[PDB]
Amino acid sequence: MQRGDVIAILQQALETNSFRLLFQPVISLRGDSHENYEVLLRLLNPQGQEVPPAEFLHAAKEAGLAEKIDRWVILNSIKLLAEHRAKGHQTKLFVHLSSASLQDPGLLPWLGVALKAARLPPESLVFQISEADATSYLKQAKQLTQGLATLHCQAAISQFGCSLNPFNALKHLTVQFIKIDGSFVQDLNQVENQEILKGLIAELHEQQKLSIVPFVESASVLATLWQAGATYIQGYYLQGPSQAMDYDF
Amino acid sequence: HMQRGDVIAILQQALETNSFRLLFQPVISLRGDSHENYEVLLRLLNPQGQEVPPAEFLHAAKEAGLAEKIDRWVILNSIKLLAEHRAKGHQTKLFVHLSSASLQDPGLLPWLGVALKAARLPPESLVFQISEADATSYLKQAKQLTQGLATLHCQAAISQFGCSLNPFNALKHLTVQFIKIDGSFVQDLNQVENQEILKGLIAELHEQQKLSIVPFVESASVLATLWQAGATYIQGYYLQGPSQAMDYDF
Ligand SMILES: [Mg+2]
Ligand SMILES: [Mg+2]
Ligand SMILES: [Mg+2]
Ligand code: NA
Ligand code: NA
Repeated sequence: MQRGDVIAILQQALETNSFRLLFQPVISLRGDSHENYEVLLRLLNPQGQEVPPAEFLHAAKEAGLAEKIDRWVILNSIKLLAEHRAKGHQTKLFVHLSSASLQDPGLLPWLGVALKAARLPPESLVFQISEADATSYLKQAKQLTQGLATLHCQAAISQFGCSLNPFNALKHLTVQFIKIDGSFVQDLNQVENQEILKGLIAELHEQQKLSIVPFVESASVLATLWQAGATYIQGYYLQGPSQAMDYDF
Repeated sequence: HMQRGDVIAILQQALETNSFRLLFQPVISLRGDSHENYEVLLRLLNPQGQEVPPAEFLHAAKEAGLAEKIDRWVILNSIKLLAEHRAKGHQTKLFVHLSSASLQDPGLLPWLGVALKAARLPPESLVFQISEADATSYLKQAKQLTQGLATLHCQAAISQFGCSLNPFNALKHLTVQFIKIDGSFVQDLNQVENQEILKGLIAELHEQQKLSIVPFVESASVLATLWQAGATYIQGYYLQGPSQAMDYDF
């Protein structure tokens, strides 16, 4: 019961609408009152056991289902936002887009329709694409990001800073948030890493981006990142992924 | 609380109370190999019994200078489990991850010899798995570590292989028997092009005398493609996901 054909389990989670959505809050250090949450996707097998994320994420690609799962995630997110601005909550969701989605001319038209249906507050959704993907497909990244702006969505680049000249890719994109890569967060006891981190963050602030620094695993890491100038932070010390959007912002 | 905490503090205490959990994911032979082979994976529960996401505690470890201590905990507990799983007809081999902090520590190798001296394991019971990026950043220490492992009758693997500028260059200077191909090569295998690249890569690994391991077998169609390509070993949830027990039927 810790095995299965993940490609078939995915084909059917889709058909029973049975993925599980999790939410990991993004914490504002500089006065953002939104309830920002990153959306994460989980999958259970028929026997109710969780399939390792790396495995079903790789399955989804092996099956050519990435884009179709993105649409399920987007529609269910749109749903939840509609149901959450129901109360006072200023919820904002960070939703991942696969490379397959990025390369797809059809995403934008499709999205415009769904958003119209839902009638959500503007700037309710942020689409997050990896640095590697934006860099592979700069032209499509450029097209997609301008498009989102017309729809009153925002964009984020994640795993930022690992490429040789990472700020170049940002030249023609419309992106408000930049989530720095996890590697920058390691061993900040070494003054040199504090400086690398600090200059990355300052360079981002200089290009007028909002920095998001992940993997805050204790209060000292949090304090260090606050001093370094981080706009937002995320990590288990604040809250790990949860099935509910119940974080006290 | 239920789903938050200071993971650095949790790690420091987990180390002291031995309350990490080891899981095992079978590495499965297509070329007969006698062994039960398992990859060792580390899990962590918070004090309230809820699982801390591995990426979060692996980062916490690096943030607190605890990576090598965690590796040593895993090694000792892996040695322990092997000696016990020997209590049966199980010719088990374990793949154990080494962090870049361990790879860099010249203290590692003599410490390893003491750990092994005490446990009386069959030779070639442990394979130490280093990522390509780590091996490539620290090639001198990887050369030294891997020659040393052979002296200790251990083996070595490079994982996420095939992503660096010239992947086969690093291999010239290391003592490594297993090569675990990066998952990037296992995508879109639907496409004949990607099948041929993978097939070629595996063939080249064979030429260079390495045993290839291909991860992310997520269905029969993927297994089917990999079979054809002559992979020495495979791994994935379609065969068996990580489990708390070494009870796969090889
Ligand atoms: Mg299938
Ligand atoms: Mg996250
Ligand atoms: Mg594994
Ligand atoms: Na945008
Ligand atoms: Na700082």
